[PDB]
Amino acid sequence: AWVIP
Amino acid sequence: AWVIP
Amino acid sequence: ADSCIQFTRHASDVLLNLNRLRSRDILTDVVIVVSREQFRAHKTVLMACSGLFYSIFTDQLKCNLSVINLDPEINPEGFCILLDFMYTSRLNLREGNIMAVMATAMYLQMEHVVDTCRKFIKASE
Amino acid sequence: ADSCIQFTRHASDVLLNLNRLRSRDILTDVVIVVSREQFRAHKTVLMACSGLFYSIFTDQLKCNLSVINLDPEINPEGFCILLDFMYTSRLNLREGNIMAVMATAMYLQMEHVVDTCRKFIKASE
Ligand SMILES: CN(Cc1ccc2c(c1)OCO2)c1nc2c(cnn2C(C)(C)C)c(=O)[nH]1
Ligand SMILES: CN(Cc1ccc2c(c1)OCO2)c1nc2c(cnn2C(C)(C)C)c(=O)[nH]1
Ligand SMILES: [Cl-]
Ligand SMILES: [Cl-]
Repeated sequence: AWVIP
Repeated sequence: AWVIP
Repeated sequence: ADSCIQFTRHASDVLLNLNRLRSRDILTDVVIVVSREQFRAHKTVLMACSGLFYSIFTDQLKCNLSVINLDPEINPEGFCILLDFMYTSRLNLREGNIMAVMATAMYLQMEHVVDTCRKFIKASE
Repeated sequence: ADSCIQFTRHASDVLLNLNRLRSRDILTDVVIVVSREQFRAHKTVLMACSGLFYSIFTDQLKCNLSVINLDPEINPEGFCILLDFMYTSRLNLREGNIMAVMATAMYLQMEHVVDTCRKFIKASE
């Protein structure tokens, strides 16, 4: 996997 | 985009 | 073949176009009912994201249904957030919705969402 | 919301599961006929990848057809290679098939494939 898009 | 996977 | 080339952005471009079809209600083939709320979607996208929808739409009788009613304990906003995630890869996880999103992801059998919810909850304790 | 988190692998995992549904012939809803060959697929994936299929399946009469016959000049192997690309992001481009793949991609209105074919042809001249 999860990220800040 | 195009790459060698 | 092992000699293929790959277009990196293809999968995300496909998902973006599936979400555009959903917004315009093009070729949607099922309505998911969550208490008083109705959500139109494509069965194949639901199956590709959710263990529960995969089981439902591979059943020889349920595969033909145009309406699916979820358990009354499922929160419509939680379901809406998960349906948007299915079609965009983006999860609108907030303090005010995390418990509903996690419960809905457990019911829909969406393990990656359950995992990030568990991690965010554990970080606040 | 601008506060979303994103699961990087989601779009490719969805596409991989759509291709698994296609292999098992689950919820396929159209047969594409290319001369003597038939290919089963999901209309939404075809629309999400191809300008031609988008135009076909948004037409009020053609959206209801369960069989679509392509122009007899289209090469079945070229179409097969492009259908596999739609469902996997991988294009099996070879010296022996590049002209057929490029012609099929022009017909299907798949500009990124047309672009890489033009680049590979220009490099050989
Ligand atoms: C989303 N789901 C994964 C999943 C998770 C938990 C489950 C489950 C399936 O069924 C019961 O519990 C999925 N799997 C698919 C699809 C196609 N093939 N497959 C497998 C089963 C061969 C991997 C598909 O469309 N979706
Ligand atoms: C694959 N196709 C792009 C495309 C390329 C050339 C064309 C075309 C469409 O129609 C005529 O010539 C596509 N576009 C979509 C979809 C949903 N919305 N949209 C747009 C038109 C709003 C961008 C979709 O599923 N697929
Ligand atoms: Cl998930
Ligand atoms: Cl393309």
